[PDB]
Amino acid sequence: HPETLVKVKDAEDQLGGRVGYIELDLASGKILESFRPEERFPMMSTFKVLLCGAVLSRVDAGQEQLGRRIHYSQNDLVEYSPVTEKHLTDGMTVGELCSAAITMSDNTAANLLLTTIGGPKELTAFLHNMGDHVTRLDSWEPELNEAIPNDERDTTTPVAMATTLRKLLTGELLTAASRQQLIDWMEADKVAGPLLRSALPAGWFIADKSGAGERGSRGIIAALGPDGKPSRIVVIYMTGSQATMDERNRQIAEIGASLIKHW
Ligand SMILES: [Ca+2]
Repeated sequence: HPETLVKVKDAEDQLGGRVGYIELDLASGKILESFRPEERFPMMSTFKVLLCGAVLSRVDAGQEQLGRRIHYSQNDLVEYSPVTEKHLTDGMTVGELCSAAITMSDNTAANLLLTTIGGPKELTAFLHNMGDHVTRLDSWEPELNEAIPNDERDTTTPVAMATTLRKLLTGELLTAASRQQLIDWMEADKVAGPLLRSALPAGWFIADKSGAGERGSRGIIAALGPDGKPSRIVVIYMTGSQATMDERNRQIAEIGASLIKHW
């Protein structure tokens, strides 16, 4: 029931740490509402979307194919690889790898895709090449997750992430088929149910990616809107508190209810 900015500031009051929030109009790119928009937060697994953006960029350029099959071994597996650990004999295609990285937050799938483009510093270069000189990836999985403060490593700001997400989803940086593929993976997200999804009314569209980390970190990037079609981008990050997972999740779901009731 409180207005969205009030609820965001309330969430920070209750949790400690910092909460960062932006709501952007997808068609116009106008900032509709913000809180700590230019401050840095850890990205956590929300970078997996930007990673698959870079893959699809290579596909549109003729340097990659989504059906290319990648084989790997048990020695490649890292913590939290629920899809990739099931495909040791058959491997996965590049397209399956993006689906696993986005929809299940598979860490081996992300690492494998980062190998295809030459590592974290190459993802950062792709972002620079599209006009985002703020967001940076420095680490491989699973060692994003870990003790965060700060540095600037593996961080973005709400306005940078949102702007960069809008460029990927609606710009002419990717072909129409690649833009639709990226949004299809986000729509099929399986691991974000307690977050914005828990507040969404019947018949709304949502395409999202969540993140979680140490030092009270949690976040979500999402494109959503009524009647089957996305119309706004919403970015929420939090970090720096001693809050439990259940506490973090609840605050994001309450921010979500506010945003919906005041649409
Ligand atoms: Ca405050």
